[PDB]
Amino acid sequence: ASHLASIYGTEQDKVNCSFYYKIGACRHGERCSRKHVKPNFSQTILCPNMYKNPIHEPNGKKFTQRELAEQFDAFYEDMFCEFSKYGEVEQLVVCDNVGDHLVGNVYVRFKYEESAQNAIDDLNSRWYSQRPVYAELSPVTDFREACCRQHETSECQRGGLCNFMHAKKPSPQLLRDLVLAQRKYLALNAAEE
Amino acid sequence: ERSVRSIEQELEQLRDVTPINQWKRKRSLWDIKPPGYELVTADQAKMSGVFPLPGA
RNA sequence: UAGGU
Ligand SMILES: [Zn+2]
Ligand SMILES: [Zn+2]
Repeated sequence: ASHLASIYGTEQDKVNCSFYYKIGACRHGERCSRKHVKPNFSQTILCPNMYKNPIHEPNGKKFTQRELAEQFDAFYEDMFCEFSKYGEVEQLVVCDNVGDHLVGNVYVRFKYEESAQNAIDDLNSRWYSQRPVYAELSPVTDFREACCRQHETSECQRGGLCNFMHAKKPSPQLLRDLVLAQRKYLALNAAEE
Repeated sequence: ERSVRSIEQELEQLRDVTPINQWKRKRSLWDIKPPGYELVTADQAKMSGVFPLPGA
């Protein structure tokens, strides 16, 4: 009785699409019967189909577990470094799903909303791996509410077609080196004043 | 002011770390265009329909 | 138009 109950953003909210509100991507896309409110201000950006997992191509299964780990680290490093030039990157999430709406999705949460807007304004005129990058503001805020639970512990029985994020995590060595590298870069852009 | 105090404090503990803007990136796939698209901008390529998202 | 409040 401490507060009023609500249903906004939930699967009981039959007007707004719960999946687009939490995951930033819906299998129905622009033809969805439920509302996809696209934010004008956000800290998180979306680059759909940015990560092409080699295992989903010809000769994909020609790689060792070490080679696949070094390859994804190269991609996560290539993503984090380039996005850092727009602002402080709080979190970088890469989706390993196979559904059309989530395959290779790269979400980037910046610290300031202006850094996110400057990113999509510049990215939408750039290229990555011989493909033009699509960039837009995403309503995703808490990635815990968008990730699949049964994929964290063991594997999800829905597989790559899960409508929740199957985030591919990079090596902890690379993630730690990236956070320390960004703090130094941000500290160095502070001694100027 | 403790701002310049904490800044030089953070910098000194991160002496053996490279800033992110310096990091040598071998095989960076950014700004790489497919053959023949040197004069096509990313906006013109998306509107051409040759590069659709998997949803479409 | 769902499995996730
Ligand atoms: Zn939807
Ligand atoms: Zn799942």
